[PDB]
Amino acid sequence: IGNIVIVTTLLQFMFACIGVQLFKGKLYTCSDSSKQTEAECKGNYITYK
Amino acid sequence: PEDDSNATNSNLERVEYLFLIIFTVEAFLKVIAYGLRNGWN
Amino acid sequence: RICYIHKASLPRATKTCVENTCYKMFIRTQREYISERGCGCPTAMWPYQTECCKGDRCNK
Amino acid sequence: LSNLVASLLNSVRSIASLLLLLFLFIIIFSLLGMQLFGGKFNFDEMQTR
Amino acid sequence: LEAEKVQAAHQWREDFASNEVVYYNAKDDEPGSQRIKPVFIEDANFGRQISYQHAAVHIPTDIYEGSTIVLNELNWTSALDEVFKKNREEDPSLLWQVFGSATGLARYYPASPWVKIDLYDVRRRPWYIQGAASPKDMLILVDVSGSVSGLTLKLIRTSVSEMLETLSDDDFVNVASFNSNAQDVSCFQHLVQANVRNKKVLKDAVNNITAKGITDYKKGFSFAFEQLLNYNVSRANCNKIIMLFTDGGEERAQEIFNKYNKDKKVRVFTFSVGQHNYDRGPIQWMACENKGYYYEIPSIGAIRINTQEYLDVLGRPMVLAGDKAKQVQWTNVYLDALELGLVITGTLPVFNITGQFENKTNLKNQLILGVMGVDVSLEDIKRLTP
Amino acid sequence: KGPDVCFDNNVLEDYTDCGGVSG
Ligand SMILES: *[C@@H]1O[C@H](CO)[C@@H](O[C@@H]2O[C@H](CO)[C@@H](O[C@@H]3O[C@H](CO)[C@@H](O[C@@H]4O[C@H](CO)[C@@H](O)[C@H](O)[C@H]4NC(C)=O)[C@H](O)[C@H]3NC(C)=O)[C@H](O)[C@H]2NC(C)=O)[C@H](O)[C@H]1NC(C)=O
Ligand SMILES: *[C@@H]1O[C@H](CO)[C@@H](O[C@@H]2O[C@H](CO)[C@@H](O[C@@H]3O[C@H](CO)[C@@H](O)[C@H](O)[C@H]3NC(C)=O)[C@H](O)[C@H]2NC(C)=O)[C@H](O)[C@H]1NC(C)=O
Ligand SMILES: *[C@@H]1O[C@H](CO)[C@@H](O[C@@H]2O[C@H](CO)[C@@H](O)[C@H](O)[C@H]2NC(C)=O)[C@H](O)[C@H]1NC(C)=O
Ligand SMILES: [Ca+2]
Repeated sequence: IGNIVIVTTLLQFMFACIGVQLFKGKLYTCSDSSKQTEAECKGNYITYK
Repeated sequence: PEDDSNATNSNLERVEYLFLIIFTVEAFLKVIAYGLRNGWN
Repeated sequence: RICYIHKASLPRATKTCVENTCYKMFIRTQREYISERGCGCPTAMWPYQTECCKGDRCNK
Repeated sequence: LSNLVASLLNSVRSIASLLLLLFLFIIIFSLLGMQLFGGKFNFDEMQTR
Repeated sequence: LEAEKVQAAHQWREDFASNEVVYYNAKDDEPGSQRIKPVFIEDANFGRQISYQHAAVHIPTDIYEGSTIVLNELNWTSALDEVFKKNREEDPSLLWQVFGSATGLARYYPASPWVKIDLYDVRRRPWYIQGAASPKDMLILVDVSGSVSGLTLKLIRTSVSEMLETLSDDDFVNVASFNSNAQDVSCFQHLVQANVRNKKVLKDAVNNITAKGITDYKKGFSFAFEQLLNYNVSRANCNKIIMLFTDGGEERAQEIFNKYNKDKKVRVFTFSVGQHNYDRGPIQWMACENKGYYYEIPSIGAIRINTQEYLDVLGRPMVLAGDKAKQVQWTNVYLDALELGLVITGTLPVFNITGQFENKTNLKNQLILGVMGVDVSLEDIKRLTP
Repeated sequence: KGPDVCFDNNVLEDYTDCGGVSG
């Protein structure tokens, strides 16, 4: 079954490259939903229980 | 939620009325053509 | 210059360094522990993150 | 490996039929779920589903 | 006068690691800004420890110091301290002199440490709001259709209540709602003086609304336009605004706006509350044709900031007035945040007059830098009436 | 008796900056 394993690994690598192109550096977030940059997302903010 | 709607729904109601009219006079033709045994019919 | 520096991970010992940017390295889930400190704005691998600064001994 | 691809391309018609029946099943159950739980997953919890 | 002429001479910068600003942060026991340790001797008049050598700065807990906006404001608001001392030396009985900045930070003299969680914001204080704009005739429209049920309904209820906290006794307000039918939420049926008692009735009635029905913007806006044209009761005869709290939709209602305000005598402010996938294009359109603004409140943390930014728009005609708008105003009797008893506060807005020699930019000069203010205690007035 | 001052509807006002034109 090494051949099937190798083919699956190749397909996984190709899909990983496609995903890197799609979502590179886009999956970042801030605890405060009102700030959309690293510089803005600094300091403290008020949350409600 | 809670009985809200818009214009597209207001149109889809009438389109569904038309669809109901079509699948009625097409079941009538087959009903009064061969007198409901097959599962699909 | 002397923003907390290191190359390894366990002892957290200083090193020679330059440049006005110094950073912190930590796991995203384990936020309240800095794994590695140095200078520049390097790219983490997994599951680490980088938070860079502008002045000496900003990373703390 | 190439024999597998040849067989896949030979049976692609039945493959498409089988994949279309599954899509029809998913569409039917999606419509039923939209009818049953449409606009109802709106409770007073702070987090949105 | 000194705040206006110093801001013009300010050169906007982008780094502060080399040039650290020196200031005393009131809420304390950091690279980019150096802090001071004052002497804090005890003094009369005030009931706390004060320092006559510099002016303290209060930054709200949700506003990050060290930002480019805050650090630049902390630089040009350092020449005020040499004017603070000259006023105190000329009038030894001078109480708190403060500068409420539009950024959010308040700089007051003399320096004293700040008074659970701190929720103080200078831009929401009655003395700041009364000097940032003229009296208004607010009329809140609340979308109580079915689509707002759930989380976005309790955000609307909180936002409306938080908006009513920005109205003084000179402003007249009323709250309405619409779902295929427009009606008042309370027993008032017309604009009321919006004092403490009247606002509590509206706050009680807003919390008791249920979301159910079909949205209809034409009937909701016709009701609002017909309530701002009463002229049968006591009103403010000033700024006439409509605040629409909704989620989204596809109706623009251009025929209502083309019929009720063809000359655009009424500003329309629109709010989009909650997280949803409804269209916001019509919502933003009503805020641009009518001389208003569009605001977004996605969570409970954005309620406080977005419900006080409409005063920036309302202050545009005040800035263009010139020196005619520089009239000293005195607020109602209230209790000082830094415990000092019952006080009344003077008020004078500050304009951004950079590039006034050429008069060419006029891009951010339509807003006010902030509000000036000096406190007068009631014990001072009681001493003049033996 | 309300205030005698009133500042609104200035012709020179820009009002071209809403919250939707940018986004
Ligand atoms: C009083 O009014 C004057 C003008 O009438 C105002 O001074 C102006 O301040 C702005 C900063 O807010 C300067 O803008 C310069 O140019 C751009 C535009 O912001 C900036 O570059 C980026 O801008 C984005 C905004 O989209 C920002 O997020 C980013 O951080 C900026 N920097 C980057 C990407 O590196 C410049 O940084 C900024 N500064 C420069 C070029 O030095 C205007 O140039 C200023 N106008 C004048 C005539 O000086 C002043 O702030 C007002 N008073 C107060 C208290 O706000
Ligand atoms: C905004 O940030 C800075 C923080 O202090 C201030 O910039 C400093 O202003 C000083 C006074 O203008 C300068 O000192 C003198 O500057 C004049 C220039 O005309 C020269 O004589 C000399 O450079 C200097 N005189 C001396 C040393 O005897 C500082 O040099 C200057 N600092 C920098 C880094 O430029 C601004 O004043 C401040 N703005 C306000 C309103 O306070
Ligand atoms: C006060 O409100 C009324 C009702 O909205 C306005 O209209 C008048 O209504 C009364 C009672 O029906 C009648 O006098 C007339 O039918 C209406 N017109 C006039 C000129 O009175 C009324 O205009 C408003 N203002 C005043 C000063 O009454
Ligand atoms: Ca609706």
